[PDB]
Amino acid sequence: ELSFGARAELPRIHPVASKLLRLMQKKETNLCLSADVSLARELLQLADALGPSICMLKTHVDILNDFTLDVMKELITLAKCHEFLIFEDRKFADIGNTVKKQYEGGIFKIASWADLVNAHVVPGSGVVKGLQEVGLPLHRGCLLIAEMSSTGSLATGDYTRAAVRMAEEHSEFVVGFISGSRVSMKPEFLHLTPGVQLEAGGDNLGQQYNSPQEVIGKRGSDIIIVGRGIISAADRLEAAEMYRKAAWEAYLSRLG
Amino acid sequence: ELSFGARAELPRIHPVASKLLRLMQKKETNLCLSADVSLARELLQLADALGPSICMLKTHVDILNDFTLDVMKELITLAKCHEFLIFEDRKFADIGNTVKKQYEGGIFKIASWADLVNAHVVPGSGVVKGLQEVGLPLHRGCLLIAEMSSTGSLATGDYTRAAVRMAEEHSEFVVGFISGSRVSMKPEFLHLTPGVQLEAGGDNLGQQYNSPQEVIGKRGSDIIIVGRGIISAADRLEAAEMYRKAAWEAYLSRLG
Ligand SMILES: O=c1cnn([C@@H]2O[C@H](COP(=O)(O)O)[C@@H](O)[C@H]2O)c(=O)[nH]1
Ligand SMILES: O=c1cnn([C@@H]2O[C@H](COP(=O)(O)O)[C@@H](O)[C@H]2O)c(=O)[nH]1
Ligand code: PRO
Ligand code: PRO
Ligand code: PRO
Ligand code: PRO
Repeated sequence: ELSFGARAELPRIHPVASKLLRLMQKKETNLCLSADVSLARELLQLADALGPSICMLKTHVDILNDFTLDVMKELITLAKCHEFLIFEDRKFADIGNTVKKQYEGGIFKIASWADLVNAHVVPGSGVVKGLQEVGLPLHRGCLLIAEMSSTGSLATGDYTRAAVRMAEEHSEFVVGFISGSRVSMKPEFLHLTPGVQLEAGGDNLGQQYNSPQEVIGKRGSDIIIVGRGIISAADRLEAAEMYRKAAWEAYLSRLG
Repeated sequence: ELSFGARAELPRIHPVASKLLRLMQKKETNLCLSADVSLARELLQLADALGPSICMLKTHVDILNDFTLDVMKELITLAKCHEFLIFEDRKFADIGNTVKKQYEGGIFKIASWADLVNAHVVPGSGVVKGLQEVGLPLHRGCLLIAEMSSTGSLATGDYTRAAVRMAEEHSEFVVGFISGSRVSMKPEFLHLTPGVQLEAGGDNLGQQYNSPQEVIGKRGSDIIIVGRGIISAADRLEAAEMYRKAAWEAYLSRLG
């Protein structure tokens, strides 16, 4: 096993993955904030205050009540300042011809501001081929959804294996996975894991939690994605620091 | 097998399914236009001209360059005038807590104007439970994606069976399927089939076509979803009429 900083230099590394791994190493953070808020001002105030603590900020811009492209310009300023990537959690999941338009166009123009997006693999590899027609020229990366943290997830078994093959066959655009554990043996691929809280439990709509120590340390993932464990806390900066320290130490202990 | 008009009266029919089946019977149409355009004016001019020929208009509002809620008000006026349902093809595919916000909120406020939406079943039944928290109070319906028409689709076998069970267990909100064929034996559920053209072939991003006669007549589906076979034709009204007549006659011949 290689450090994040060494993985950033692997021959086949994608440039977006390399940038991410280098800032993870520099800042001692493998935390992705899931900025699940409906107000632009709250999104930007969280990005500014928590920026030093995170490697990545994950958006759902289709839940912002006051989205504009100017908001995303301001988010990019903060991402550049504090050094984190922007990941729009759009879960593209249509045929290739449709997802290319959903990625480039409409009101959101996702490809213009998102370093990373993700896709479900259920449509077959055309979903990746459609996204990459927009994302390759714009030097973007994509994450494939190999597993989900929710109760009754069908992203298991042969479905998960199909995601790894699709990633490993589109490695010029696909930089890794959303997964609950390491699913690829290739160190060039990132593993990002949602369904993370310090305490046991879940929500009332199928979300299930595991700890940073479990998912980074035992399950071999790279990055934790944390929403409500931070966002619902009173002091979101201290909460982010607790999650950062948990994920970072779990990584160091597994690296040995 | 029952006619559309008789299915509209089944004991367990959902009100949105009943409204749809009654207007299908009245208008002799089982065609859903896939209005895959980027301009509001083109969307509205297609809705007005083709409204009499269709049972449903399927949107991707995240591809409109000039989306506003006023555009959707104008679309509703046309839907009421010509008698068709509005189906936003959003393919919700997140955990329940996230999809409820994506359905109700953000810029699009999908639940405020869409009679129907669809969901992938990959997250497990929490995706339906989250949508239904918004959609049940608003008297909306949902379609579950049981199959996809694209090359390499993983919506097969046990995945398709899981979609049918999830639909049949959330029948107060789920009104049917996106599928390539009949997948439920319960006549209360609608089957809508994309990947339809009169001529053989596909696109260069994994789309595959079958004919209206094949999918309605042989494969037992209810409604054809047609995008480019209409949208790319010079005369979209004549193209819509050719698809309507094809799908309607295939239905009548199987009913016998
Ligand atoms: O398998 C999952 C589970 N959750 N999420 C996303 O990660 C965040 C989890 O939020 P939470 O920490 O508040 O539960 C939410 O934005 C959710 O859409 C995923 O991408 N995949
Ligand atoms: O399995 C599929 C295939 N296509 N679509 C959608 O139906 C339309 C198919 O368009 P087409 O007729 O132009 O190929 C597009 O909007 C596409 O997103 C689905 O919902 N499911
Ligand atoms: O010096 C560094 O940060 C990188 C890490 C691995 C080797 N070079
Ligand atoms: O299970 C619960 O409800 C709380 C909230 C998530 C962590 N523990
Ligand atoms: O009269 C009608 O239109 C409906 C159809 C089935 C029986 N009643
Ligand atoms: O296969 C093709 O390219 C054309 C367009 C769809 C139907 N036939």
